[PDB]
Amino acid sequence: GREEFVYMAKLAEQAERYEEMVEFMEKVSAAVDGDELTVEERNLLSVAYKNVIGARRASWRIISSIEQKEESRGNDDHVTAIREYRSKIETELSGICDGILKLLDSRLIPAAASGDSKVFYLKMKGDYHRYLAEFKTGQERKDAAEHTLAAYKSAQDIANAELAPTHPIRLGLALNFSVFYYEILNSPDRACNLAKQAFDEAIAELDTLGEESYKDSTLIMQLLRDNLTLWTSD
Amino acid sequence: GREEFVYMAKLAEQAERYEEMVEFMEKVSAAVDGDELTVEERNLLSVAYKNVIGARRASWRIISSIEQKEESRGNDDHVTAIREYRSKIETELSGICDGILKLLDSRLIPAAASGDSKVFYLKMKGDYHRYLAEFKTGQERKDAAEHTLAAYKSAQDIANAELAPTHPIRLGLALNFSVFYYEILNSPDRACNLAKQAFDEAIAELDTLGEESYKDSTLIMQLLRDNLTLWTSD
Amino acid sequence: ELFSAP
Amino acid sequence: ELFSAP
Repeated sequence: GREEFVYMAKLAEQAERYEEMVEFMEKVSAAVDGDELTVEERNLLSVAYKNVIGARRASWRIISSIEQKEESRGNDDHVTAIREYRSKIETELSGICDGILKLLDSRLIPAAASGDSKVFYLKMKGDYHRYLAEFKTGQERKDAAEHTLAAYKSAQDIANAELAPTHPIRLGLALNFSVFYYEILNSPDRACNLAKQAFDEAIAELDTLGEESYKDSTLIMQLLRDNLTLWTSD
Repeated sequence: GREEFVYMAKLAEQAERYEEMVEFMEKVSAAVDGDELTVEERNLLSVAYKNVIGARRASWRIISSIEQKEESRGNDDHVTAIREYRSKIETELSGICDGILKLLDSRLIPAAASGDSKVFYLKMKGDYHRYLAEFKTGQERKDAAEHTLAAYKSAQDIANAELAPTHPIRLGLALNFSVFYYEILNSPDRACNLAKQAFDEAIAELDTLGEESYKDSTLIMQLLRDNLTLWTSD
Repeated sequence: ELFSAP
Repeated sequence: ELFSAP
């Protein structure tokens, strides 16, 4: 049942056993055929996959640094061992992304009925194609980068048309889209322009706020500034 | 074989993939027939197991708290679901403890040739029998408590006779032994006296330590004090 | 040390 | 808030 698996997902979260949280939410999604996940369920699913992928991304990064350092020292035996270990982490990364992408393409995106949900899931699709682009090479990298740009640019079209410039989902899309430009496409100018644009469009309607609603918007907008601060001084 | 699996253990540590660090250190211990693990190898093996068991212990604590709150004031079906989940974490805890205890009984303790290494591995045996006592019930708890005290008391005898009162291993044994009294046996008086005794005997000859050994001993001693401060106020 | 969305 | 050995 949907209720039971949501509860198990909350138990896994508390226990920080995120691989099992993914499974419980994977079963929540299966129990919700055609209908949309609740905001709560939608957020639990993303918290479940973010941590799971977050750990492997962390591992992959630290392992890559070690590989390069060992390459600089000439330890071929160490480099060989590191590459096989990195390849194992990359296999997990591929499987984690494939799991959420399979769910996004076949169930979540097709069922999204509001502009809110449409910009959330497409954004998530771009996020996890972006994670693939972080480590893939060759044709698989370009295929992942293009799927990211397609999903982000699509999500952008709906966001500009149906979401306020201060909406957290829209701001999050602009932040991640700008990161995509800087890191994956190595286009710093396009990254800065998008981050500033999304920020300027927000501050224009920011003062038309409540008191406890722009807590989430101010958080994303500060990240946009921080990235701009780093990108502007090289 | 030995040196390759040590390196792999170090990579797994950097990657914070500790279950794999346990496997690599298991292969190191198998490749070292009769001989003792190096201080480096010996310390990598406990970091590995410490983190693997540390995660499940954290998970078990939080799940237990939720089970009690649901049992006192909530749904029974929630309790049923929590119990099954806690039971799954206890199965992992048992398996992890079983892996290191087997390695300790069959290789490490038999092969320990110095009082230094004997206190270390006996202390570790008590640690992982204590971790069993943290969640086991009935006969399995009684068996765990008996094995902990036996291992700690044995280790204490060698430590007092062959290790300086400032030696980190001896201080660590006292700390864990004192915790065992307070938490497992509910003997606060014996816990406080053993902690104070190990702390006093250390401060007596702390002048003999250098600058890299003064940091190791003072770290454990601060933990003894912190526990005493909490225990003395109850 | 860049930041993506939470 | 009770600690064991590292």
